[PDB]
Amino acid sequence: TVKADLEQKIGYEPGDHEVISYIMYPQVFLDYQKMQREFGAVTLLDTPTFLHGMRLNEKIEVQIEKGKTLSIRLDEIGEPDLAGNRVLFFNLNGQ
Amino acid sequence: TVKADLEQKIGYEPGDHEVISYIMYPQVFLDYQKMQREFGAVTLLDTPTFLHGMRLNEKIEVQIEKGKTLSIRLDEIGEPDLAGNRVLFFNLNGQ
Amino acid sequence: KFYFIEVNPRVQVEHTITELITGVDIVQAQILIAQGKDLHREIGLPAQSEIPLLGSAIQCRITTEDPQNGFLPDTGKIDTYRSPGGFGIRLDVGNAYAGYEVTPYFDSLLVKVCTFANEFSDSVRKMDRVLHEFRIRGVKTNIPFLINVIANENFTSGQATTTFIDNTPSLFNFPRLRDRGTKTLHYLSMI
Amino acid sequence: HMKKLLVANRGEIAVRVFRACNELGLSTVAVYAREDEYSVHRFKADESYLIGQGKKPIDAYLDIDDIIRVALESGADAIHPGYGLLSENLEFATKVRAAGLVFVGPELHHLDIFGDKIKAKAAADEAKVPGIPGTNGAVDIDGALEFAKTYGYPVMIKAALGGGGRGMRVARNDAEMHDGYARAKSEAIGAFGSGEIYVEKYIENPKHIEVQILGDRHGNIIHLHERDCSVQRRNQKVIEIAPAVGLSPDFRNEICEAAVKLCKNVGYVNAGTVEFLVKDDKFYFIEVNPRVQVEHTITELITGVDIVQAQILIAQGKDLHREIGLPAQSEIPLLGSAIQCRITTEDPQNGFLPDTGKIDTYRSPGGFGIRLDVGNAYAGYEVTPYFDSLLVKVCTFANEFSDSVRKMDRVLHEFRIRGVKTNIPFLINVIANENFTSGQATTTFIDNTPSLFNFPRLRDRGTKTLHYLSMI
Ligand SMILES: CC(=O)SCCNC(=O)CCNC(=O)[C@H](O)C(C)(C)COP(=O)(O)OP(=O)(O)OC[C@H]1O[C@@H](n2cnc3c(N)ncnc32)[C@H](O)[C@@H]1OP(=O)(O)O
Ligand SMILES: CC(=O)SCCNC(=O)CCNC(=O)[C@H](O)C(C)(C)COP(=O)(O)OP(=O)(O)OC[C@H]1O[C@@H](n2cnc3c(N)ncnc32)[C@H](O)[C@@H]1OP(=O)(O)O
Ligand SMILES: Nc1ncnc2c1ncn2[C@@H]1O[C@H](COP(=O)(O)OP(=O)(O)O)[C@@H](O)[C@H]1O
Ligand SMILES: [Mg+2]
Repeated sequence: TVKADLEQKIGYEPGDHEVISYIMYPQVFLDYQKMQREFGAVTLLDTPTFLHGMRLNEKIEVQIEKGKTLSIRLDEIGEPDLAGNRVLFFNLNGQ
Repeated sequence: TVKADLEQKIGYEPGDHEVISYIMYPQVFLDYQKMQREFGAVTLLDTPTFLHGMRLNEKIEVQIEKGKTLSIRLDEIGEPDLAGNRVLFFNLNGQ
Repeated sequence: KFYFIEVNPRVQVEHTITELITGVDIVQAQILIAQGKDLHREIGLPAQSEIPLLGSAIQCRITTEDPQNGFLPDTGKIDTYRSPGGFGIRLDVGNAYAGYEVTPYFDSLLVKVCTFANEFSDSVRKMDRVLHEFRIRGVKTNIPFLINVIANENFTSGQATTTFIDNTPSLFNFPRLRDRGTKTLHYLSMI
Repeated sequence: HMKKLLVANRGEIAVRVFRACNELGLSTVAVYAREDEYSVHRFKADESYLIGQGKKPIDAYLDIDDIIRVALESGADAIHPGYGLLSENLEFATKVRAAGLVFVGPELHHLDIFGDKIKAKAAADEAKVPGIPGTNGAVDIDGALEFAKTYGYPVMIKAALGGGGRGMRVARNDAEMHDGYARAKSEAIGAFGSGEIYVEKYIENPKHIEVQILGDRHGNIIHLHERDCSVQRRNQKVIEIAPAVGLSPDFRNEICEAAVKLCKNVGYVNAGTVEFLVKDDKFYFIEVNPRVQVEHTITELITGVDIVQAQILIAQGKDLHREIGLPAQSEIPLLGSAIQCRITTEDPQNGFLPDTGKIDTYRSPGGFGIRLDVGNAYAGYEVTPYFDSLLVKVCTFANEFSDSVRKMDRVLHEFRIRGVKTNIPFLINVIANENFTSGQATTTFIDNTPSLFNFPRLRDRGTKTLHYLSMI
């Protein structure tokens, strides 16, 4: 019953570890799943990058899996507009 | 001989008006030709744009020819780097 | 047996695959016919029995219709555009580039891609390759649906009918895409 | 048995092999130097690995041991060398086949026979295919002078391991023959170690014809017609066309037959190119390139045959006509004509020197009859002086050669690369020329046409307007 409910809540069929962690920490697991869907596996970032983001002109390399390494460089931080949004000028994988 | 020397100095065969203006103002005409080679026909810009450049998030339209209008938007002015260069993030013709 | 329905008195969107399998520039011939030129004398097309059949071709139209949203046309800012190339690939791009703001005013088309080859199976393989190689981020596309349709055995046999999509619910199962560059950039920007 | 392939190359050829591998359902592994970290081919593969750490980037791409180490740790079943780096290298292929990995290339005996020009000429003589009347081996300077005496000028000095016209010099008199021999010697020790200079008879305005050869493990060897690469500057190919529209079909058939029977005599496998020198209805063998060529795209366009896919499938041991599905030699179709142009960073107003800098504008054409094999030319790409000058290969194909010329002129005008200089105005001048349009261009056509180097002034009003706006 819990596993079917969780497969409804998260977008896939959970493992036994996911089911058991959803039992103990239901809202914490669901918030973790939402953050996984939004920001992805932030566990792969290095800790200074994890806690502080990026500086201007910094180059970081994030190995997301074996053989794949994201080359990320922050070129410019835009001024905030009237809607409160900033445009950040990244150079992801050369582009 | 003045026309041949001007054809040497500027990269094309000059007209009679160009030759006669080179005779009266030699250095001034050559500086004007250098600025034409570098900045182009800046006479097509409107006067506030000609004198003050471009504001952030400003959209201007420059008609360089009949049927050709340049859509120019300044999106972001970058911070100067160690060589004193700034990167200006333009949107020219949608790109 | 066959039945007439209607005649489109204009060039079609899918004229590209016709000119790929025949070699005959349809739009160029359209303009030359509007110039009053003769089809076989001035334009230079051969006779009917000499019109070539250079293999097979497939046109896929990549649009902003989100198949996980009832094929509604998505709008928004395109932040990533990578187009494939190589042997057997033809691109007729509309307004699909990085930074283009997709408006709800016009048609949802982003880019027409055509794959052509000597064999139909090679055309199918090339179209699967270019649908995976295509990268459009910032707006949803119909690319997962096209990948599903290309994968289907009813399509690849050539025996698809006009009821094939409506009677195959397995076309609407879409694998989860990681999209790890976008999420990493989003987290970096947030922090 | 193959499930994963490594490409020991870079640029557009790596992307081409990646696309062929994805069409064939195989996994792709890229390698890249540190200075090539922003290359497109790195991000077009399933796995990418840094190679040659600390070396120069060209030397990093020649790091044989590192490439096999990456291929072994990545679980790649095979290595495709592409062209230009280790495709013709006997040592690399020997180590690859010794490591248990499939080498996507010809056999080792093919490599060391066709690698050296005098041994390839000996093999062609054994296949009785006629070649240029030249020395029977690497003669000395005095023997070169003796050959200049008995057979008479004009002669041409050529090294037995020269590439890209490096070890090749020309001679008109005795003193210039000495100078050319010394310069070829210096270029041979400098870049290839051993100097094995021979001397060949110089032909006045020849036509450079290349025949594409596909051969499998079973012994079936076919030719995918021929390519006319006569349009050259300083003996470097500029524009290649296919087929030879300036030659009669029967003469082209004779050239193709000589090429396939040479490859049959040597028992050739995988893709290969046989270079022929054509002068008033006779042909001379020069070299066999034991690799896929840059201009294979126009051959694929005029034949419909995927050369890289067939290369991988031959490396799988598949039959040419049963498993790959290629038809018989008489059934190989000729789907019109095609033209290849290589858009590079060479500045024709600067002596064709490779320009470097940041590309700030890139627009690529599309539509009917247009094929793009882009390298690293996107907007924001910083062109480095480390690698070759190529930006984007573009091929235009049509039923008629005139329509191919018109499409390629449209393409060269539609292309927009700003920030670095390109050879596009030179290509426009060559395309507009009536000798190229007729197809009777020779190897001396560019060097004897000074009007190709007259370039109209381009306004470039967007760049100048943006520059003035930034200034103010
Ligand atoms: C679709 C086809 O078949 S393409 C064949 C020709 N290619 C074209 O692009 C046609 C449009 N014309 C042009 O782009 C140029 O005027 C050319 C190619 C004829 C001349 O090139 P240049 O001298 O170097 O640039 P030019 O000074 O004339 O124009 C300046 C800018 O106005 C742009 N422009 C060109 N046409 C228009 C237009 N109708 N409206 C607004 N801007 C335009 C140009 O793209 C150019 O911007 P860019 O730096 O990104 O290239
Ligand atoms: C040349 C051809 O034939 S391409 C055919 C399709 N195959 C490929 O593209 C191989 C490269 N792999 C990918 O691009 C993706 O991983 C896909 C298409 C397989 C999966 O799609 P997604 O889930 O949405 O992206 P994914 O999470 O896996 O990867 C995240 C980023 O790492 C990039 N990336 C992919 N491969 C590499 C690599 N070897 N090194 C560094 N970055 C890479 C992806 O391009 C992606 O960036 P993007 O937003 O611009 O698209
Ligand atoms: N003996 C000769 N006489 C006249 N032209 C020649 C002769 N040998 C070569 N050429 C021309 O010079 C070019 C040599 O290039 P090539 O030797 O094929 O380069 P690479 O050594 O890199 O393969 C050929 O395209 C050919 O047209
Ligand atoms: Mg050669």
